[PDB]
Amino acid sequence: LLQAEKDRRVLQMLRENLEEEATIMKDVPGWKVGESVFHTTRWVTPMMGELYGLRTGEEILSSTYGFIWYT
Amino acid sequence: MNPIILIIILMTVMLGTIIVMISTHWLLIWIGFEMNMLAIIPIMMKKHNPRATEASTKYFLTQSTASMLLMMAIIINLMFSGQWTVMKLFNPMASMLMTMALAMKLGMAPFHFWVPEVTQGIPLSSGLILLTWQKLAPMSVLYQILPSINLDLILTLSILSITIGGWGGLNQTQLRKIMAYSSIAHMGWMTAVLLYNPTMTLLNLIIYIIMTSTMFTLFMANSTTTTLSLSHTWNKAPIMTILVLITLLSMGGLPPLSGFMPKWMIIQEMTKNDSIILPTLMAITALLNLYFYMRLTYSTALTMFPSTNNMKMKWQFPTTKRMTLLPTMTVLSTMLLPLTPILSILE
Amino acid sequence: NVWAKEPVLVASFAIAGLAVILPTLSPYTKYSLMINRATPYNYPVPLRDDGNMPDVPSHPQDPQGPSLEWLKRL
Amino acid sequence: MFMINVLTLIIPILLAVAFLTLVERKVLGYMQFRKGPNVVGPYGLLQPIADAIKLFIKEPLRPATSSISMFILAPILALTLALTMWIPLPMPYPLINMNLGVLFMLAMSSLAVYSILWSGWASNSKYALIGALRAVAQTISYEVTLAIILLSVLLMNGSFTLSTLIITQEQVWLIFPAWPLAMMWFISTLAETNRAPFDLTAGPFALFFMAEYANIIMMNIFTTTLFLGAFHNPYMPELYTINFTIKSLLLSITFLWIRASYPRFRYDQLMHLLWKNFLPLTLALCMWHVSLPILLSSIPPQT
Amino acid sequence: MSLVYMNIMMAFTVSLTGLLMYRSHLMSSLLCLEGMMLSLFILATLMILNSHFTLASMMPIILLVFAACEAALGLSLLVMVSNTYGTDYVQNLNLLQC
Amino acid sequence: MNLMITLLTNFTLATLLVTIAFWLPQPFSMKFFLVAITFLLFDLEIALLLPLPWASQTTNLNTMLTMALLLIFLLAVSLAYEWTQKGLEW
Amino acid sequence: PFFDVQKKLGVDLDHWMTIQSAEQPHRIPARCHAFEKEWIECAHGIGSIRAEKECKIEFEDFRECLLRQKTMKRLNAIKRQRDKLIKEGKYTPPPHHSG
Amino acid sequence: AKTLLHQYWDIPEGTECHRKTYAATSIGGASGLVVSAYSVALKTPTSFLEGVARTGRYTFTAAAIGAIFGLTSCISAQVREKPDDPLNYLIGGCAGGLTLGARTRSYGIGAAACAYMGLTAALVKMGQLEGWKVFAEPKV
Amino acid sequence: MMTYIVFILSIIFVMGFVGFSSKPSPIYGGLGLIVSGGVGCGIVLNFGGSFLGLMVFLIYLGGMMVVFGYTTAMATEQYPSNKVVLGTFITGLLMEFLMVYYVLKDKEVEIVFKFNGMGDWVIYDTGDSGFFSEEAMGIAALYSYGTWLVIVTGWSLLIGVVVIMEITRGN
Amino acid sequence: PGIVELPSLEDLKVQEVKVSSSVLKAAAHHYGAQCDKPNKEFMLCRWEEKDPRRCLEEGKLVNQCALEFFRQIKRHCAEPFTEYWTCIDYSGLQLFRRCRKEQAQFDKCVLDKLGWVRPDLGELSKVTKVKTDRPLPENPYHSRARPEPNPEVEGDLKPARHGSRLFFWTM
Repeated sequence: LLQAEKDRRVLQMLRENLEEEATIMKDVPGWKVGESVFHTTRWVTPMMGELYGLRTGEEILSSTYGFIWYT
Repeated sequence: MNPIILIIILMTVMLGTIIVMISTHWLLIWIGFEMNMLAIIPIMMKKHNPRATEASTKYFLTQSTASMLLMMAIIINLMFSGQWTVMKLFNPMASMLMTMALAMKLGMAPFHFWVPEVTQGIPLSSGLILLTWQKLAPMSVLYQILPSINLDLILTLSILSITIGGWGGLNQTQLRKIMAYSSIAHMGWMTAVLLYNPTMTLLNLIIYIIMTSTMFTLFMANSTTTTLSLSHTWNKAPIMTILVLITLLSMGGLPPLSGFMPKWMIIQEMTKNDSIILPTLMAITALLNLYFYMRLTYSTALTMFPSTNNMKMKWQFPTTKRMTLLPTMTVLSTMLLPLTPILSILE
Repeated sequence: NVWAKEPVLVASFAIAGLAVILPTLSPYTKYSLMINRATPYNYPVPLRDDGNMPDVPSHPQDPQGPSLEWLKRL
Repeated sequence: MFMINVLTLIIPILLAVAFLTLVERKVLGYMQFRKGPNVVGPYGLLQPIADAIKLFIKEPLRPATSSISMFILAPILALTLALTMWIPLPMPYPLINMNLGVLFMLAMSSLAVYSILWSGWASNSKYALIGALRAVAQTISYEVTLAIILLSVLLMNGSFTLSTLIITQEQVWLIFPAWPLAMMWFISTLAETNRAPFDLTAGPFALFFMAEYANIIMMNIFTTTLFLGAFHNPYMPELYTINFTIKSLLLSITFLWIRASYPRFRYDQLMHLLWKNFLPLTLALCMWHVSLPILLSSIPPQT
Repeated sequence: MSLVYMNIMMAFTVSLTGLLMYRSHLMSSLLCLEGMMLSLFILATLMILNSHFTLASMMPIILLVFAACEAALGLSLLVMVSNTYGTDYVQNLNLLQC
Repeated sequence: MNLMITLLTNFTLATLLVTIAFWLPQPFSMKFFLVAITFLLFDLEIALLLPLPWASQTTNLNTMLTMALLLIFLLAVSLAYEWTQKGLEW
Repeated sequence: PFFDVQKKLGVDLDHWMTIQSAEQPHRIPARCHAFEKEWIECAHGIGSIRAEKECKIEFEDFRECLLRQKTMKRLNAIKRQRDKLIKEGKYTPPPHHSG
Repeated sequence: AKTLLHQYWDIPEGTECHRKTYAATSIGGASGLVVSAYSVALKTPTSFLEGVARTGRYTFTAAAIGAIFGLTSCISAQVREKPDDPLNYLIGGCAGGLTLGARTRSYGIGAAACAYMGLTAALVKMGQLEGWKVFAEPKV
Repeated sequence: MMTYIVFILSIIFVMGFVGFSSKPSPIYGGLGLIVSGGVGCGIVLNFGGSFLGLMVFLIYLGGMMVVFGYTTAMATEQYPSNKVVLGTFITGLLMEFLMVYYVLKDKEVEIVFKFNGMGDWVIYDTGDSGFFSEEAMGIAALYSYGTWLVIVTGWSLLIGVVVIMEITRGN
Repeated sequence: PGIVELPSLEDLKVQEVKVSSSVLKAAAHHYGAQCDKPNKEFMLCRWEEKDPRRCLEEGKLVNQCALEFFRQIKRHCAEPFTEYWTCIDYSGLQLFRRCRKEQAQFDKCVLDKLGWVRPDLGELSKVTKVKTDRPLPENPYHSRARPEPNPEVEGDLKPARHGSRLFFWTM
């Protein structure tokens, strides 16, 4: 159950982040819109700056370093 | 000293060198170098003069910073493609630092300043074992890690080692400093051919270890530190003189004699590669590192210095020194010219 | 004979000798290995159905597989 | 609320230390035929308040030291260790639930060794340096033994979490599966806190004194936690707080009572004693506590 | 690239230069060698924590214990140097000249 | 950073205590060195020993028992060696 | 000389420490497991020169798995362009929980 | 170093002059800084200003040798107009030897340096002309 | 009290290494190394961070600088600032702030690398079920599979004991 | 290189089982007994094909099995289940030995009115076969073929042609 919820949540963050990229970078030259940097077309787990990126402080500090200095 | 403690520490030197040889993991190579250090320090200070104290201090500082720079290179190797495999490296920077750490560890002309000073103030057994095993142990590592080295590193270290080990030696009359300068020159020779065909380097390692064993055995047979003592041992025994002649000229490397075979085969598999000015420069420096051998010979056996008496007294007593294994290594070290096709014994 | 001179040494050697020898004779080290083995840290991953396997039961209530019944009987 | 927890944990340690001074003076007094301090007020409590505030009033000897900044830096370190070092020790629910706290205990004791060494260097001339150097040696002689005994006593408990300890000491106290190991541990706690029978024979003596007695109360709290403790019922933990405080009080009284009646040791006798009597026996208890749970088929459920 | 690695390698090179140049005492040189040791410890440990290279996590504690007994041998040599002289200076070593 | 908050409060309150305590009233021996490196090497072997209660839960217990006894037995060999070779005596 | 006592006496004293993707005690993977399996099987029985110049694709793919170099480069370029257009002031961003 | 030797041999010989002599002065300054670094690392000049004086002396001498070397190379290229013969760098090496003898203020040092530097500079042009590899094949 | 706190602790780490790479009296050197080791412990605990930084805290900051101060006490005296030490400290702080400024207001400053200049919350796990704080069971596996390693480690330390007693006048 | 193919939000919107986590732990055994039968199909889909965005429909199916299970346990007995999870809730980390008698009460409720005998120890273990609909895939790592095998040099050796073929000493 937790695995299914986590899969839906991370695909939700990926779709949100790529839509926000495709809106925000429509003026720079070059910039292929959503190409993964890797060559082999496989599902890779992202680097936790693509899931919790551009969030400004609260959720990223409670997410990456939350458990590390929680108690 | 206790003999149990000495045999155990010899077993640890053997264990550390075998762990350097066999282990496919980088940590165990570093542990082997460190255990070699920790065991080789009480081989020095076998006496209790401050000579051995300062010598083991200088050796420990250079040895330790070599070990830590090697660990630096390995942690950079894992900063890049990360696995503990003895193989091709993944960085010119990590390979650069690794060759410099093994040049500090080995004995090489930008880092060779500790070798004559550490050999001046130690007994001859400690000098023999440190020269043999400390020139043995990093050569296995370099033989392993050859395929990812910039040749400018190895070749500049080799050329500079042969010329500085040559140019030092003309002014020094201590026997240990002469042998140390000869060691720096031969390790330059054994470093130069590493990226071309390392079978030559390991065969030259075998030959040089046999030569150093014969040399320090013939100086264990008589407690001599200067050439004047060598003239007195001319007076007290004649066979030592002709063996100093043949073995010092075998260090010189003349074609009827066995020390020419490591030079000649190196020039063979060096000039089947199309560098020619580098072989002729190296071999002119091989002409250079023979004069201190030659004046050593002229001191010992071919001129006759005046001698102090009480050799009159010493002629009653036998030469009852024990030799570890002198004659086998002697005639293996001199008469190994016509066994040229024993190159293939190695690989 | 030595029990009067250095008694803490002899007591230490006795308890050390039993701490070395005493783990050999045991009806319990097999129980140690079974209990230490039977703790699932990881997920029990399933397998593809039919390589014509007349074993490995599908419902976890089915006792066809090797269950554990020496646990509740101590 | 977190800084409120901080204040309620680190404000009453001064009251605890000063009232410990009156407790140990009255206990030594009744070990002797003495009353007192009882003339100054009701049973002498404002008398430790008064001599604490007097020693803060009383004018310091002018240095006459070297490296005044280091003379600052040593007792501030001792007292900040004594302040920071009651955190994971559970009065019923501890301040910070840690994955590992007992290695942190031993490391902070090693920092106290640093503070003693720095005070001994920065204090005065050569003889104070030699005396404090021997004191650092007889303090450092026991972080081998006490950490080894700690390892042996919680090998029967699996994890370093100390809440699994406060659980798994419910059935019997751990004094029963290791009585000699615990007794040697208590001797090593006397060595860590450095009181008689372990010898000693400057400024601020108040802060040196403060760090030592907070170290005493800390080691006895960790003694009570490490070896015993009754059952913990949630939604009424004041029962466990009362029983914890009572047994820590009784063991602190027993600690000072062991100080009260024995001569100090000779220094080489102390080193001879520690090494050639405790250290093979601690190793033997370690190896027997290694070989036991593989024979009782009971390794601890290391979560 | 985890930009912290830049400053840690810079601090490594600062510790290396502090190991090399020193004028007064050998003790500060051996202490900067200990600092260089700790630098390699920290860098390898941060990498093994970040990469989840979980099996061969022997490296930090084993590098620690081995280079610590190296420092112990160095302390024995420095105590012997301080025994055979009045001080343990970088100078008063002008016997055994190259 | 919450235990860093506790650390900061302890350090600042201690500095308040020290500044109120200060600004309101206004050769050697070889035998010392054996104990130092003796502590150092035995504390390093303690550093080896102490992750043993992490390790009790595995499916290969005989080798762990054997090598743990080997480590403590080696520590005992070192202690008995310096004991028999008059290492710490007076 | 790299000897082969390791293979002759047969006891793998060191091969478990050596790479990732060995037998971890609790069976958990590393960060770049599948990339290592493909790179090791790509360069397994190959002569270490055409292994250098043929498996370079998956090797650089594994390197940017292990360090995530161009990925952080692209993320930094995203944040710099986001910073210059928020300095411009167009579309005060609802990437933080809002619309 | 690498970039300035590459830009030295990239200029044809040829008269694209005084760019070559500027590159030769940079060669001399780099080599003098090398020798001055080793000398200050192995002397303790006592004091620091004496060490700066020694470094300035060594660097200016090496830069002057390289400068007059490149200048007479350019003049030989303008006069003889043969880009192949090593006699031009024989003149160059002997000129560098005479400048070294002038800046040490001696005679036999200058003559021996004339001979050695002339032979080596002729060998440098000659080995670049035929093509003799830098340090290695390194293949077989 | 913000996001780049591992970076800030790295900067104080380099501050400490400069502070005793300026070659002070060795007791000031030991003080600086204790400060550097404490903030390195802070860094490695901030990368999560279970055991290893609390392990180095006992050894170096628990039993190595103690022996270093012990040997500073028994061997040297340093009985009574200088322009050399203060000049090296100012040049080290200059190198520090120069690198920090030229990285923070740019992409990258390289010795030979490619340092992406931003905070190191990247990279980390995506909140997976680790359940044992990986390093804990990692060093727990040091005894099951670690046959050769602890044998040669203990043998090296035993030989270190006999080395120390021989050099300090065996027997 | 190539674009990613990430699915749509209108497919990525299923109502979660938005219970809290302590009650989700407190009802876990009978959640694993009766339900969690078709999600081993889901987990086998995940471990064979390691692509979330490929096996999400079975995620929808385990979502609706969990929601149907919670509907069934809500509308029937027990209401003492509420008292049981708030009994297991506030006791720190959840030991099941903390709240045991109300676990027995809830077990007697579900046993009498509905069934569902409690899954015994150790029956939430024991690696298990399971049947699916779609077949197993080839190449779960999207990877090319092995580039070039090594031609092995094989056969019994002839004697050495003229000795070493070095300079001299032929044969």
